[PDB]
Amino acid sequence: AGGLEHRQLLDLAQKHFSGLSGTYDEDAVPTLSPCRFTGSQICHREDGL
Amino acid sequence: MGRQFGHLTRVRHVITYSLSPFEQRAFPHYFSKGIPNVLRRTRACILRVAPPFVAFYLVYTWGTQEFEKSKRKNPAAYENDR
Repeated sequence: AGGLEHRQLLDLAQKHFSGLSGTYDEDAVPTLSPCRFTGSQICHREDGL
Repeated sequence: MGRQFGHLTRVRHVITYSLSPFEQRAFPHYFSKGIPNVLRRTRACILRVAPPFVAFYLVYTWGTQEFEKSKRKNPAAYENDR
């Protein structure tokens, strides 16, 4: 963002980021898994502080 | 009454973890480990609890036996005869 034209940024990315690769192997793009919230309580009682 | 949480004692470098009561079973491994626990607890005290009360039953089983024997008549009919 700034005083830059979108065409210049796209062309610059095409020049340098074209060497980047995707879908490397069977993993390709890994997917996330849900994380379960757990009602709990942690108490680090330190009276010095 | 001049004593509440905040000034009870000085506790340092102790971390505690706990779970929500709704995220854990109220009766977890009740008979799986509770029953083997009670056997452990009973043995740890049966050598200091049972002998004092075992003696009382021995007193019971003898103090009551002698009482009926006193009420029972004894064969002391001699020296009178016919």
